[PDB]
Amino acid sequence: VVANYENASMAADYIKRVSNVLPDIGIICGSGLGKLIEEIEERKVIPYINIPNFPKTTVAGHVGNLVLGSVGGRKIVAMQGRLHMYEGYSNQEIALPIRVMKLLGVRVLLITNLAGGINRKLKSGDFVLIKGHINFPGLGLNNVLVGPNQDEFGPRFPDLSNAYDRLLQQLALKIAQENDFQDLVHEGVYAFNGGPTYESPDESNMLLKLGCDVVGMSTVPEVIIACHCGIKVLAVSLIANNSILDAENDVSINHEKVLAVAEKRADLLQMWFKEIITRLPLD
Amino acid sequence: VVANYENASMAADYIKRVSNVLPDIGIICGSGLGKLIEEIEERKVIPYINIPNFPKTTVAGHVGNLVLGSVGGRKIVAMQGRLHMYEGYSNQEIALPIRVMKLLGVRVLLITNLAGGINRKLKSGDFVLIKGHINFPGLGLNNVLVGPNQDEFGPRFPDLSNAYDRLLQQLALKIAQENDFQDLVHEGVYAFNGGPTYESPDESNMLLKLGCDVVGMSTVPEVIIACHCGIKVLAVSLIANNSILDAENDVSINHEKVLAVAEKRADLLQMWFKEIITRLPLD
Amino acid sequence: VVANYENASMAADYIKRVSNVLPDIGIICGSGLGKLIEEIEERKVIPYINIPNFPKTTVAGHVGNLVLGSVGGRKIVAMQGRLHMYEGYSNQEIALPIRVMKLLGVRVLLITNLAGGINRKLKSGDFVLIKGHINFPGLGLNNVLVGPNQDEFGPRFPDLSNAYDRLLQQLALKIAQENDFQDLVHEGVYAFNGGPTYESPDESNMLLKLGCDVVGMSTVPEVIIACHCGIKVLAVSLIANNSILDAENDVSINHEKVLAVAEKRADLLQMWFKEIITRLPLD
Ligand SMILES: Nc1ccn([C@@H]2O[C@H](CO)[C@@H](O)[C@H]2O)c(=O)n1
Ligand SMILES: Nc1ccn([C@@H]2O[C@H](CO)[C@@H](O)[C@H]2O)c(=O)n1
Ligand SMILES: Nc1ccn([C@@H]2O[C@H](CO)[C@@H](O)[C@H]2O)c(=O)n1
Repeated sequence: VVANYENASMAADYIKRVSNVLPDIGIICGSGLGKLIEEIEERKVIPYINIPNFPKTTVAGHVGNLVLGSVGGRKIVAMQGRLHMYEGYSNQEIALPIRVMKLLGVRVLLITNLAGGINRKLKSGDFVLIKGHINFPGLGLNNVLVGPNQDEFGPRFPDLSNAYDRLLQQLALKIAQENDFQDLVHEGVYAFNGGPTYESPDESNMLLKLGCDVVGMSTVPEVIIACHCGIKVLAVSLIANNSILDAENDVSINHEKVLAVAEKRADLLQMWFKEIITRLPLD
Repeated sequence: VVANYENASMAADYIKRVSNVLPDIGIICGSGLGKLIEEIEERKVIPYINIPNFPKTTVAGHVGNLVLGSVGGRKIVAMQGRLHMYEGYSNQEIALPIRVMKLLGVRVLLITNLAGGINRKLKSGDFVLIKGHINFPGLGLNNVLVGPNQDEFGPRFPDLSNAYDRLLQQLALKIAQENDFQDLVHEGVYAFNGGPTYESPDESNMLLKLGCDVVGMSTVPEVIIACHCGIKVLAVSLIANNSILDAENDVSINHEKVLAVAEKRADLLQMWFKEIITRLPLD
Repeated sequence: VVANYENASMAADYIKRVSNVLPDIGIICGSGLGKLIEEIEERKVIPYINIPNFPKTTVAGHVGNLVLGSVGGRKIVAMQGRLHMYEGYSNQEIALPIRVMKLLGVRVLLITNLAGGINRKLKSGDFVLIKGHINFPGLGLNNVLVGPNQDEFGPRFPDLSNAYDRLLQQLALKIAQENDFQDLVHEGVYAFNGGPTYESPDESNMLLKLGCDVVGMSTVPEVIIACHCGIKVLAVSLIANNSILDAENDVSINHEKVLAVAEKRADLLQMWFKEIITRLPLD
């Protein structure tokens, strides 16, 4: 199913008729970082499988819902259960939910992920406000926009110079200073590793020489689709580990360790993004 | 449709029977740089859609013709309307037109493109004679030759050490010196960004550290197919902007600016390539 | 055909019923390096085309057998005729033979390949014990594990920190010292170039700046599938040429030169791996 104007309108048509919510903000949350979706007030849970033209996720299994309601006085829509391209989802399957957000009226998309640290300043449990990226799939002919362009959403050749909104980064840092956890907050450049294998020790060393601060398996596809159709983005990485240190010490990585870091910071991040949503200037 | 010996012979069979032209030179021209195709003498325009086994381009739309005739006393064939891989065309769809050029008797292929400047010496409106490339899709398993090899056209493992003919670069520079615009002409290494998003500021910074002078979304696939079947290549980039400077100054890129640079240099480039065609030693 | 638990069990079911061999070691040999497969004692040759669910190789042609028998008192299984991803084989087609090895009881996989030298210390005819890799397809969303995970074989997110067994590298070096050819043996990092074009001169120069010692078109996919399902790996590159030197001197590469180097070292490598198999501690 192509992520075109007609198909995306058919999904939005069904969603408007079931929720009666016109969302202003969209959110996509990382592994173990979805507690905020459970506190959405006056919420309506819509399974992906019930929405026309939404991608099939029964092979991968696990949760897949669209949740609408209120947070901090603002109306929001949330993807519960993330679509990652290492699962095999196509360019069209990634793009359609974001373009449906657009047709519903979303103007700001907030994103969290788990990622590995490259910069020597990054420790486990730190946060990184993303100010740019290095898109290795995009350079290698696997950009999420490869294919015919859907002119109703954006141009054929998008410029990504301002994909990460400066004002949103400044607002997120300001709130961290008000609650005195700014010592955990950095900024940096995110490298998109297709996955699903973690970055190898020598791949980590190469990324250090290329000026990457952080590496992960998600986020960049959603950022490009949002920037294509004029949605502003804030993206925050939670550092699971420092891969450069782990290479020097021959320390392994695994998803259980990653989830444990997510649990250590889940409540702080939920408090953080709730204040961001409340203070957001909508554009 | 596979770009094999039989299918390519069937397209050449139809073209010979309609044009009565045996071309020696092939040309592929960049965006806004196609004026020379309009001055082809005793010309025959053959729409792609009429040629057996030629790829379907109705989804992307816009022009798609094969034009044959004379330039500077030489017989040439031109692709009017370029096939870019960010549109979604497959390896077989890119390869077939070049191999048809081979079966018609083409021995030299001339190429122009628009590209972003990385080297600090490059300014908007400059030209770069390409002497090598960095093929990020090729490294990432998206090489244009991925698939079964068509032995009638070339070997399984091609060497690209001499894909860009030294003598052609020297001839192109010589003509620029005769008309006193050699101050616009550089040489450098071309990085293949799959597209269709422009190179991000941090991607541009990485390319600077890797010794890339220029980055663009085309050309490398055609160069490899030509080198595979023994066709000599000259490739010239027109610099739309300096992406390293634009990152320092937070200046955006867009296709309208790119086309405006193409218009500023279109007539000079047409004059330049017409003299190249006229003086070419055919091999 | 998906490389899942059921399909792989059906291939192993057929193989057990035809060979009556329970192999402990698997081997995959590079171009021109397959002489050891001819000395397998009490051997049973099983064509790929006769094994249920094995990938179709009639388009590429050439040999495709599974060979079982004894070497050095140990029971082994060998792939005769390698599956390379530049031929167009899918992720599932690469993975199934290795997972069938797993279900037959393989605990150690030994691999040889031909590759180009980047490190200035490497000369034609040298050997490189691989201690890590840089997986350019994997970074670019063409990782061999892209797709749904097959939970019966391994986890969704594998760690590759110890994909190349330290003890096996130490054993291979020890045997080279016992026979006084340790002056030919190095260790280094392997870069995976998707192929099938050889690394370009400027691509070679980039790899030097990134800390790659060796570049080739194979091996990394098999290493990842083996590490996924808990099989230990030793991988050795035979250096066909030094691509950095060849760029400085404008010297070409071709498959005939590569095969000639393979013939120069074939008997030494066969003797080397036969002793490795004999001395292997099985785990
Ligand atoms: N180094 C890492 C570590 C974690 N992750 C993210 O967390 C999950 C896998 O641990 C996956 O959801 C993955 O996106 C990552 O991408 N890269
Ligand atoms: N930085 C740039 C700038 C331009 N281009 C080429 O020009 C058109 C898009 O502007 C496209 O046709 C594209 O090939 C490019 O590839 N890279
Ligand atoms: N520079 C090189 C040289 C050789 N090879 C390997 O050898 C065969 C092609 O020569 C192919 O089988 C290929 O794997 C390579 O991968 N890279």
